[PDB]
Amino acid sequence: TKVKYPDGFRSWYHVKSMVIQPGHPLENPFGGIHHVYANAEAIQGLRGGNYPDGAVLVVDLFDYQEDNHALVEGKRKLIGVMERDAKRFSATGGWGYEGFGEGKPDKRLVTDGGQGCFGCHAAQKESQYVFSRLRD
Amino acid sequence: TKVKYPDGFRSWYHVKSMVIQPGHPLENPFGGIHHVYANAEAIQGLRGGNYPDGAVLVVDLFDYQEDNHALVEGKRKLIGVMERDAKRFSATGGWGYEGFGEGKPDKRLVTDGGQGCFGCHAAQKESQYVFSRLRD
Ligand code: HEC
Ligand code: HEC
Ligand SMILES: [Zn+2]
Ligand SMILES: [Zn+2]
Repeated sequence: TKVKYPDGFRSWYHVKSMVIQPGHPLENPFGGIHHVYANAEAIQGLRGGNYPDGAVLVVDLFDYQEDNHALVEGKRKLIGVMERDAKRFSATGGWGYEGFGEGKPDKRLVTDGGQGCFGCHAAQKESQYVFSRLRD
Repeated sequence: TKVKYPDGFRSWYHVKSMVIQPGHPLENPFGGIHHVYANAEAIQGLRGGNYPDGAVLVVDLFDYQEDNHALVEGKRKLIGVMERDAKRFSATGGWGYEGFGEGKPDKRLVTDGGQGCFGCHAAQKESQYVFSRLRD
C-alpha cells in the first residue's frame, strides 16, 4: 500500500506546466516550475474516460532562477505521484499519494498515508481528484 | 524542400521548458512559456548520439497570464520546428527551420528559407545548432 516509484515517467505524455512564484498560497512546498506527466492509463482519464487501475499522474517540480527576465529551470525539488487503485488506495478515494524528494525513489515525502494530499485533491472529486486538464 | 508539420509532436518526449518575460531582449517574438519536444530520432542526437534524417525538434510557445503569483499557460502563439535532412537542408546546416502560427499547419511563418533562424542557431555549431540539453 505504498505508491511504486514511477520509473520512466519523464518519457510520458506532458499534460501541462505552471510556474508557482513566491507569494502563492502553495509556495511551501509547490513553489517552482512544474510539469504534469500522465501514463497511457491516466490519458484515458484525462480524455474523459474513467481513471483505470494503473493510471499514474506525476507532477515534476523544479527550482528556477530569474536571470535577465528569463525563468530558467534549475534543480529538481521533488515529484508528486498519484497512482490509481480503487481497492488498495480506497482510503484516499482510489488514488495513492506519494512525494519523492529530488525525484529519488528513496526520499518518500508522504508521512500520513496521503490524507493531506487527498484533503486538497478532494475539491476535484467531480473530475476524479485531478486538477490538470488536457489541452492541445 | 518544405519542413513537414510535426503531427503528434504533443506526444513526443518533453526535453525542457523556459519562461521568457517582458524585458528579455528576445521578448518579441519569443515571449511566453516554451516547451521543447523531440521525436525518437531527435532523442538519439540530444543524447550525444548523431541526428538521423527525420529527427524533429519542436519549440511550443504559449502566452501566459499572471494569476496570484502563478504563471498559467494561455493560448499557443506558435511552434518552431527543426527537421533534420543533412543534404536537403544543407544551406541551413542540415536542419530545415519553419514556424507555424498558433501551431496551425496552414500558418507557415518563414519567408527566407530559414536563414534568420539559422543565423541565431549558428552560435551553437558545436552541438549541431541545438540550444536545448537533455535533463533528468
Ligand atoms: C492543495 C492545497 C494541494 C495539496 C495539499 C496537494 N496538491 Fe497536488 N495539485 C494541486 C493543484 C492545484 C494541482 C494542479 C497544478 C496544475 O498545474 O494545474 C495539483 C496537481 C498534482 C498532480 C498532477 C495531477 C493533477 O491533479 O493535476 C499530482 C500527481 C499531484 N498534484 C500530487 C500530489 C501529492 C502526492 C500531494 C501530497 C504530497 C499533493 N498533490 C498535495 C493541489 C494540491
Ligand atoms: C536567437 C535570437 C534565435 C532565433 C532568431 C531563433 N531561435 Fe530557435 N532557439 C533559440 C534559443 C536560445 C533556444 C533554446 C531555448 C531553450 O529553452 O533553451 C531555441 C530553441 C529552438 C528549438 C528547440 C530546439 C533547440 O535548439 O533548443 C527549435 C525547434 C527552434 N528554436 C526553432 C527556430 C525556428 C524555426 C526559428 C526561425 C523562425 C528560430 N528557432 C529562431 C534562439 C533562436
Ligand atoms: Zn500577492
Ligand atoms: Zn523579470
